[PDB]
Amino acid sequence: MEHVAFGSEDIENTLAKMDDGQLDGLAFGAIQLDGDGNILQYNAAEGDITGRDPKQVIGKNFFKDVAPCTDSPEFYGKFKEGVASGNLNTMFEYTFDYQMTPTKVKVHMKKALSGDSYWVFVKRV
Ligand SMILES: *C(=O)/C=C/c1ccc(O)cc1
Repeated sequence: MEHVAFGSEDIENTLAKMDDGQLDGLAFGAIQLDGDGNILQYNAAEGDITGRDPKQVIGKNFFKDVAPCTDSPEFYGKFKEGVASGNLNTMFEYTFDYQMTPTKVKVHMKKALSGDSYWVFVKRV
């Protein structure tokens, strides 16, 4: 594995510029989105939680295409407010339920260190 804990205070420094292969070594799901919600990175742990194939979802829009159940004030709303402000660091539980067995997760969205990039970290609860 890669030795990084969900919710660590400096997680954006540790994961910075991690390539796809190292991201697959994390204990929790990790998605990287651009400012519009398009998927830039998506690791194996997340695919194990949600059933999505990490290589097929890259390039899709998370909120419009892959995860409509997050198209809501409580998830996408928080994401888009953080993007617009250039600051994002929010943790909350949520239920993923689009075309899947409803799965309760803890979500941590945090602005990446690099440019037009935002992390969505996920673990089961
Ligand atoms: C609800 O539509 C959520 C769907 C979803 C969440 C997270 C993923 O990695 C994939 C699909």
